Amino acid sequence: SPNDDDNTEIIKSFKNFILEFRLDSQFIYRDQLRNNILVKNYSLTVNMEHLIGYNEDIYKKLSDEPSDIIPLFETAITQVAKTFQLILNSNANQIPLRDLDSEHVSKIVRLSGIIISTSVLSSRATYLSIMCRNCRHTTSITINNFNSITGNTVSLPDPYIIIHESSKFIDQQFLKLQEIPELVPVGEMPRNLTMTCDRYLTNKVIPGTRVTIVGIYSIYNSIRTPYIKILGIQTEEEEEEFLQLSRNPKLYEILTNSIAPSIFGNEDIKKAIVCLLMGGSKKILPDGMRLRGDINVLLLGDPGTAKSQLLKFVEKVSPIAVYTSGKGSSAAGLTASVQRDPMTREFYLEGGAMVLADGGVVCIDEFDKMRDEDRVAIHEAMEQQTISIAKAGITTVLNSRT
Amino acid sequence: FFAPDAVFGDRVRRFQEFLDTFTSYRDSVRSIQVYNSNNALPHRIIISLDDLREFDRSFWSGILVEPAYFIPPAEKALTDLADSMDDVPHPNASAVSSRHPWKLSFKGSFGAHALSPRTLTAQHLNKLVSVEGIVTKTSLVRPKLIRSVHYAAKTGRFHYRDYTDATTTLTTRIPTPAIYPTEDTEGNKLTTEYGYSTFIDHQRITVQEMPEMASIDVILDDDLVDKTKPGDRVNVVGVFKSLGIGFKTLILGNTVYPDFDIRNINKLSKKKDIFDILSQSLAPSIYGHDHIKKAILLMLMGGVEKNLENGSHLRGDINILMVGDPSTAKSQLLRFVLNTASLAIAT
Amino acid sequence: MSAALPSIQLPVDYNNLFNEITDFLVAMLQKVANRELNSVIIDLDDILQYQNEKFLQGTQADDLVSAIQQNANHFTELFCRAIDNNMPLPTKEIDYKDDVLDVILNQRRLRNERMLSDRTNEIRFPPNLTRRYFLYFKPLSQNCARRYRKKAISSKPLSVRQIKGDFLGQLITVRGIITRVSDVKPAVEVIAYTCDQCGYEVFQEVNTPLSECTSEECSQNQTKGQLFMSTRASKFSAFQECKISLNIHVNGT
Repeated sequence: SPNDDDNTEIIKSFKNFILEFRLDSQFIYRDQLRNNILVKNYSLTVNMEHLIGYNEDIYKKLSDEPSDIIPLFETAITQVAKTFQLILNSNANQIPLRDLDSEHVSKIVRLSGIIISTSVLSSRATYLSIMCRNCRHTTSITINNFNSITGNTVSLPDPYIIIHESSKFIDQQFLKLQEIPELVPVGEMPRNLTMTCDRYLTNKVIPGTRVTIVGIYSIYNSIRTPYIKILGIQTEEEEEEFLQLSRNPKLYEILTNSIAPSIFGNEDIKKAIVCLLMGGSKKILPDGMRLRGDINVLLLGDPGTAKSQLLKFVEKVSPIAVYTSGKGSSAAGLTASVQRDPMTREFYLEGGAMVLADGGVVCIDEFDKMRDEDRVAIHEAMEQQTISIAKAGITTVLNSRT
Repeated sequence: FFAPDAVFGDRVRRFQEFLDTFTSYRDSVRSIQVYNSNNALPHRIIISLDDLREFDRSFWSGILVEPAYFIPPAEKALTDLADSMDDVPHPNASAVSSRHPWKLSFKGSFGAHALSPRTLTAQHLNKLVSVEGIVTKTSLVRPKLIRSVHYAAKTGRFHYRDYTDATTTLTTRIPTPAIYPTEDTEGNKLTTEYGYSTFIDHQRITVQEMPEMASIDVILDDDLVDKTKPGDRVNVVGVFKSLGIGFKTLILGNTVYPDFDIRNINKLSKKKDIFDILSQSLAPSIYGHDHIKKAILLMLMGGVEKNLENGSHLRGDINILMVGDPSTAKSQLLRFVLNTASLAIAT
Repeated sequence: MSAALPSIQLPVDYNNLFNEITDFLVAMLQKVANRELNSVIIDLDDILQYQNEKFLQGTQADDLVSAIQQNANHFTELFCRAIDNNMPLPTKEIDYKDDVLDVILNQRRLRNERMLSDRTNEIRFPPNLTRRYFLYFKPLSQNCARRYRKKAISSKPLSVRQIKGDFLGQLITVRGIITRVSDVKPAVEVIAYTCDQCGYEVFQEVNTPLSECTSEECSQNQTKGQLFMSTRASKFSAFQECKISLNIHVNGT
């Protein structure tokens, strides 16, 4: 068996890599492993850029077939401290969600988006023990299915009963990542993707925060639905240009006329857009109170003064902005919705207009022709900046600082 | 029967010595059997965790790591001690009262075990943890069959059948089907007797995390049913038994837990200005409105619930209605009453 | 099958308790054979008065009041067996026109007796099918319950929430409002399968239909005949569902 001799050189290469990598006469990988013992956190954040400068053959084998190199990395970390979780951090180019073809299957890919919702905690079987019904033969089966979500063909040699007492289980949580709306073209709907967490990766993100997730793109049978297993959740010339522009006392007049150049006049209306896009200061009180730092500007007047043209200009200028209407957005559009999955029979949450655009400007059109049931959810998000929904036994509070 | 091992037999003798060294636990057994026999109280003893820790440090760690092999030895030692304490033999009453097992419970400091339903990781699987929360939904009370008693009309013999389920004992037993044996081994028709059979109530409740700190299912059996209401803060202590990513996160809870200050009150009441001092101390940030703050004081104290002899009761609460301009010591004033009173619901 | 099979020596001996039922029953029994009353309501007040007469004579009798209150389901089969064993002869003349259901049962009994007599000379029925009466148990009144100081729970009108786990199979009293009254649906008890080859009636009690005949004529000839369910040969009883929530099943008259 040639695979048995090749696996020994891979484990031995990862053991010597931690005891030899140094930066500025300081051992970062060695001090991070020793400090995690007193804290009791079986985790190790290993940067992907550190493996390139050490050995090119190691980084090449990891990006090719990560389903076999990652399980071997966990065995090398435990041998040094004597299961530890491997956290990979990449700082290369960010691959968008729309550029995921069939060439990235079983490969380490880097994504960047906002978490839609978060499911509950699920137990994953790792070390199962079966017992016969006649001779009562107890045998332990080590489940090494790293690229698997559910119990895809459980190995059962079936008069065997799985023992739930002497079996080890790990945590697992499902996530939904959406692409950045800044890269989504016009006239298209942004898609989503289901991710999976493990061990300390569960209950770490917040449904409504843009984070960077580096995982492995793979597929599984449910035509197959793709999935990505989460592994680790994370110029000087441009800075001088922004500092010199702020020193100009005429900056308040330049940015005023630059926003929406089609509308002529109305200097008092265009001046409020600059203060709205900047916003105040989100101050947090030590007692446990939060002050509103967002500015809400209401427009009113006779139609024909380019009302819809001004709202479309703010969406194209602000980085995070979602355009919505009045009657076109109901309770499931403006706020979060509670949908049921017809395959797993589970109630999953879904982001709305004021949920996916956290930290930006939400442009609403035709605010006078709105309904009464949709006016209660808006008033709650304009004062406390939170959305409290208690339906179907799900009591979750989402931040809406729009 | 099952052959006891060397570790199972040693835990029975060690558990009996713990109840003999502490006279507070032995006296509680006689205080229940005597009161129950003179009247005709559950068969559970609240054993403090501080007493078992000082007795033996090896047994204190086993009850929080692997309680599946420490509760059957603990329940058997209590049942054997209660049978020898009853010095009154009953001739016509030694088959009904001598058939129910004696359970146990724990109470005290748990250390790192008192977690939260959200932070309930998989590292504490099959461990005795104390999870707290608010009950949201409660199921109906349904009886569960544990031991059936049969009788044959051709031979005149009584046959028993113990049904082992996943929610009965902590150990992994054989899941026997719920099929009543109609025929015997000799071809005789058996008759199921429901009068001599043993039954136990079953109820599954849902525990959710409190919103002030930020869902799991807890199975309550025996006398633990009809005790948790949807909307109460309880602290159910049990073992995280993962039955069934198809694995139900169930918890087999064993118990549910729902002069200096007096002298300072009478001293301040002697002054004749206690009505204006306590009124201005309710909302110090709200300037003025001395007449409105005096009404909230009498409202929180309440009146006197007058009850007549015929049954016509009278109210005693004081209803206050504020009508004025928006944001005029009204929106912020209502938030102070929710944090001052011991029971208030913001609607 | 030799690890958890205990022999609980229960003090309720069913062999000696059956003799006390026959002595207590020996007016209402004559009306059953005359096809005039199909409801034998056994009142518990008569059993309490019968125990007082036997206690003064010096006979150690078992507690019949506490035995029924603990398990009344087994008393339905023991009380009906003593009635059939001590059923007197009908005084009124049985005609061939009244009750056509009994004419078929009388003709089938005489036909089965002639077949057994002819089969014996050549070589040389379930009890629930003949029970046409519905036995009932009337609870004790408030006057007789005051003198009896031995578990007076069956005479007190309990509620639905007071029913715990120890009241299973006990004769209790539920007081409430009957809601959602269903219709009268006939419920079968003994299903008789009439074969086509041999022509035997295979009775099966209901507490899966039989397709293969279990007679000796179909097994010796290696010809398994198809068993046909006869609706006229099967005894059907009344069944009604009621909700007081708690489901209440009414059976009989």
